[PDB]
Amino acid sequence: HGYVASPGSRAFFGSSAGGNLNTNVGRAQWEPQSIEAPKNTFITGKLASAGVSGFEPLDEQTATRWHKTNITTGPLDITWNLTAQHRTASWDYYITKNGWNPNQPLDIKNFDKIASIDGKQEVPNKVVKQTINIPTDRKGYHVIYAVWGIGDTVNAFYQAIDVNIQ
Repeated sequence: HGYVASPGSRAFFGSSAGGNLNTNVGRAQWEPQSIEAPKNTFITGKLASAGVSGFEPLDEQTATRWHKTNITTGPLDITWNLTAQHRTASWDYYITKNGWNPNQPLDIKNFDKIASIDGKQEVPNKVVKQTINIPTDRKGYHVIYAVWGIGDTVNAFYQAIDVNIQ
């Protein structure tokens, strides 16, 4: 189980692990690590919560709802913190396209896939640091969607991350 700690995920920032900076993240205030759903779950309006009961406040979406970490384009170091280390199948990353609507529910069709990293069925450390390429066209408020695919369960952990791209 785990979450993206850098840039802080939406769930992370709503929890004590992230300083309780985001408000009303439902269950993520107490269990940011538990956004667990089957692989290949990309339900419109349910990306941030992965459809998990009690995490629905994460699916709220306005231009001002969430804290947005400032980043640049180009290589971005992105760090997970794992509360339970599992053998890992994969790490996948997506980012919204310029012009996505920050006042409407999230839809994966409005994202591009930007990285896929093989986990090789290895057991990761509790801190996992990876580098992904933020496309150079991106500017403004965006959502990165990070997906940790577990090697020994049919599930993945899903992490929406709000950023402001300079």
